[PDB]
Amino acid sequence: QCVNLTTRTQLPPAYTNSFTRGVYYPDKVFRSSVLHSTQDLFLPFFSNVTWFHAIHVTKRFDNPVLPFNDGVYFASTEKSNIIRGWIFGTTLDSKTQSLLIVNNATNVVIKVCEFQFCNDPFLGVYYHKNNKSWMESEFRVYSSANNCTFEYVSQPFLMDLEGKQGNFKNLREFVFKNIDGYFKIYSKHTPINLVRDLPQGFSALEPLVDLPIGINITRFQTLLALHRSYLTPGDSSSGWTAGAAAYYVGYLQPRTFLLKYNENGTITDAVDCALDPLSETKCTLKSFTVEKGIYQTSNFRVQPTESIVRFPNITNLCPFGEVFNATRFASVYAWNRKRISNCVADYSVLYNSASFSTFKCYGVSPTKLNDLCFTNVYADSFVIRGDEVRQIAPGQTGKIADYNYKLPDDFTGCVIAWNSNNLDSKVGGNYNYLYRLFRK
Amino acid sequence: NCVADYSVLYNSASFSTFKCYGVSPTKLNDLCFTNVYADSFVIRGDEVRQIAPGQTGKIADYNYKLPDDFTGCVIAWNSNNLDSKVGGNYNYLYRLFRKSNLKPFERDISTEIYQAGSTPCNGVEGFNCYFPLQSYGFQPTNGVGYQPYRVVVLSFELLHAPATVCGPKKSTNLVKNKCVNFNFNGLTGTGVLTESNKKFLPFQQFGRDIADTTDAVRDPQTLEILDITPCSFGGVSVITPGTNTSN
Amino acid sequence: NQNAQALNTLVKQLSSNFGAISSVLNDILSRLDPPEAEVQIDRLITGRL
Amino acid sequence: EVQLVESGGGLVQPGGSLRLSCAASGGTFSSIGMGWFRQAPGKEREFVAAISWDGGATAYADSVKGRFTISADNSKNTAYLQMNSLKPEDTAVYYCAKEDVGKPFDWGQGTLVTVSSG
Amino acid sequence: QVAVLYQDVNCTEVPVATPTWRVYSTGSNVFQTRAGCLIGAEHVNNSYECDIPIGAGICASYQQSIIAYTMSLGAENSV
Ligand SMILES: *[C@@H]1O[C@H](CO)[C@@H](O[C@@H]2O[C@H](CO)[C@@H](O)[C@H](O)[C@H]2NC(C)=O)[C@H](O)[C@H]1NC(C)=O
Ligand SMILES: *[C@@H]1O[C@H](CO)[C@@H](O)[C@H](O)[C@H]1NC(C)=O
Ligand SMILES: *[C@@H]1O[C@H](CO)[C@@H](O)[C@H](O)[C@H]1NC(C)=O
Ligand SMILES: *[C@@H]1O[C@H](CO)[C@@H](O)[C@H](O)[C@H]1NC(C)=O
Ligand SMILES: *[C@@H]1O[C@H](CO)[C@@H](O)[C@H](O)[C@H]1NC(C)=O
Ligand SMILES: *[C@@H]1O[C@H](CO)[C@@H](O)[C@H](O)[C@H]1NC(C)=O
Repeated sequence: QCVNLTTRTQLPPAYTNSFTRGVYYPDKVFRSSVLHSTQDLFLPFFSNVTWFHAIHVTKRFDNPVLPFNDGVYFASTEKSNIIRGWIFGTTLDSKTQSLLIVNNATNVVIKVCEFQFCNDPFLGVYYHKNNKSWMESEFRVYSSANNCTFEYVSQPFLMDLEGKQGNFKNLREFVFKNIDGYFKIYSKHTPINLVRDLPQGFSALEPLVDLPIGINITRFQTLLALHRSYLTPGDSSSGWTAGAAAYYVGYLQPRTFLLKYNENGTITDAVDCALDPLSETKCTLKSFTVEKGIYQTSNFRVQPTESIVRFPNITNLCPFGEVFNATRFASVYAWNRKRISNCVADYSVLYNSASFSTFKCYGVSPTKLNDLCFTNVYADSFVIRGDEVRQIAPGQTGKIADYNYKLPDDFTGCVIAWNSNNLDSKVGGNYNYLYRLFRK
Repeated sequence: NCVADYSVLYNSASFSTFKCYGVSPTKLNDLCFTNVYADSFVIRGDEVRQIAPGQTGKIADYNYKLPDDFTGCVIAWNSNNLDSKVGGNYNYLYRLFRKSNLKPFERDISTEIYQAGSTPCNGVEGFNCYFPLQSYGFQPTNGVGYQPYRVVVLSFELLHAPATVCGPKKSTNLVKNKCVNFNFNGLTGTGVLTESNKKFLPFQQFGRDIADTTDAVRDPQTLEILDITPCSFGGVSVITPGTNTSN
Repeated sequence: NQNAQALNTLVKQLSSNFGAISSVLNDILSRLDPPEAEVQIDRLITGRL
Repeated sequence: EVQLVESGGGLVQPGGSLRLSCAASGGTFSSIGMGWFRQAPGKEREFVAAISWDGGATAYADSVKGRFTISADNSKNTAYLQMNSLKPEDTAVYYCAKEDVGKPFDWGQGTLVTVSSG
Repeated sequence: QVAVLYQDVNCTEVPVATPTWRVYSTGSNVFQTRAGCLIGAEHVNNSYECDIPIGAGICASYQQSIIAYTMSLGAENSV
């Protein structure tokens, strides 16, 4: 079904510098002659972008993997239609569902399904003497299709059946983002011919599609099309048939951009915010022409590098268990009080109990109770029926809260309660606990 | 990609809890949203109060944490007639332990063995090394404290993006050149609409220079750019020669 | 210029929510019932004042 | 001295049943879970069963999967263990051990249980 | 080209608190004045007229680079 064909040749890496490209509309609204400043996940104007070259025309075969890292600014130029699509997947097997984006002449298919890929997946086309036509029946990229999740079919885009000879290279420049379960593919089709693949002329991108799919992909692959060629026996050459390609990949860093909208709604140009101090002045005045003078742009501060904390090494524990392991509790009319001081005591152990019916706290949220520390810790205890446990709280009334034990309105602490009918009840009733019912 | 008649939620009137957040409960059907997220699960009745913003405990801390900026409804009702099994139902599970509290709306599915104690057990259950999942065990005899409660959480999304979900409303013609607020498949138009041009790239929907001059009537069948302007508000003054001179 | 600047600030204060859920009052009216619409509108009123 | 009361240990025929109980009091009023271990003559200590004190989660060893039932009553503050299909190898001494938040597993004196047909 | 000016801080800790910003933070023509630590401007002993004002009798101007000097008081003559 599938044949494994690996290679030993590896190409060296290279890098270059982006100049101006990478500006897209950050919203679906229309603004004319406006200098709106938008904060978004853009890319810096002067950035380093990785440059890769595909199969070199004796022949060199390679297939690299590039990190995604919160979107990718992609640029490429091809004319032989060698690039058919991409496959995305952390493992690219039946363990997890895999994404396959394929563009062909008939249509474009985006399949999110579990596909069993090989070590070196590839796609091939051939020609039939009897059919007098070409077809693609070499589905060696995947072996089995199970656990189908998503299938999307769209009409082909950004492909023109134009036949010309000369330096008619066409530039394709996309931006990939994946946020909040939404995949956004911005693009700009601008045919520009120039010796260097990365031009200088400014351009503004537009949204193309939006896929409402949430998936995290770390490693991907870009496939290729192999055309079968009939050679004479004297040639004795076979095994690989493909073309050549190259592309640029850059990353996006979130920051603020002051963007100039043309009267037609397009973008004439834009200026970064943190590129240079002049750009900071240009952004802080929302203008492009700054007259001579001194402008206050922002503030600068020195950031701390480490945190310092110290406490005595004795760390003697205080009897938080004394007011919790106590066998007998005083009645509410004579509530017992226990002072806690000169100690260290965590409060996550109360969580480890998880046996409390009500752990409601006031003044200080107990998510990080142990973070701070206090002048004095007071432990009070009593026993009441679960009817009025709710009224032992700041600003509460009732006979229990008005005649026996009343919290202050500015109270700051936790209230802890549980059910213990096991330890303080007996057949015929337990009459040890008495509560005050009347008072002036 | 559909209209949502939320009035049927009140029509059933069989829901124990319906209290909503960040949007009017009764007149919910009168607006439109960028997207409608429907989350569904089943939990214990005594813990349904935990599915709410700013709530802490077991479920809201360890399985399904609702964000503070949540704008949507929360729904619950009894399920004994459909989810009670004699001898206890053990199909349902709820996570008991976590390394840390989940981020809002997160979805934790991993079944890695939890290390409750100080002795590492290299992902093998044993003493104080527990399987994080655990069954509810719905006894049909059990009272309202331990009943199986089905919960549906609707998470809306309000933005300026194309609203795919919308209320029923009605259908009638369109008028312009006279200031009037109305609706046309999700429009407000508090002002006078003119047959402007405002050449705009065929992907945008709204439009404003400072506050609002939106256009592009939201009808999928017909699109047209309609400027939005006020209808000549103005102060009024009075000239009087003097009450003791004339009238 | 100075006056323009001041005016250009004043209108720009309508886009700030001042702690409410929205910076426009029509959305508040269509969003919250009067019992909480009043409390959400009071923040906008005091900020704009 | 933390005292755990172990009851039910005694002689039992092969393929029988038993109900062992470990009762406790104290432990800073709050723990994380309770457990049962066993030690056979000529053999070291080994894990048998465990139940968390907060939830009903149960952990069983491979050699006792599906034939024991370990629960606990928080109100009674006592752990109960139900034994069925007593194999001859089960002859050992069983300990009830209480691990607490950052605390060892309270190791009681243990009780001897012998599986024989006599 | 520009020349940034910090507030009443010493020239030592400027680098501590993108490549262009790094170059400005490092600095090769550091000028220290009681108004602050202004950088990117050459200090010239002679005095010109006031063009762009900074604190404590300092003025910056453009001459193919930006220079910061002490502002002159006008042409001097004795009657
Ligand atoms: C269990 O509760 C007791 C309180 O009654 C804690 O402290 C005991 O206090 C009694 C009398 O004051 C004395 O016997 C000892 O000083 C303490 N220990 C014991 C075992 O009684 C006791 O610390 C609590 N248990 C734990 C584990 O903290
Ligand atoms: C702006 O639109 C007008 C309308 O016809 C057109 O003449 C002009 O060329 C456009 N300018 C740009 C920069 O697109
Ligand atoms: C920690 O505090 C104790 C107090 O007795 C003492 O050993 C010393 O001050 C500290 N220890 C060290 C190693 O400094
Ligand atoms: C208006 O004219 C009358 C007529 O002389 C005079 O008495 C009065 O004081 C005047 N003023 C007012 C306010 O009526
Ligand atoms: C800045 O620090 C240096 C380092 O010693 C010091 O000599 C100089 O006096 C300081 N500047 C001021 C204005 O104090
Ligand atoms: C200017 O002043 C500095 C500092 O005293 C001195 O080193 C230099 O020689 C003077 N002259 C010139 C031309 O820089």
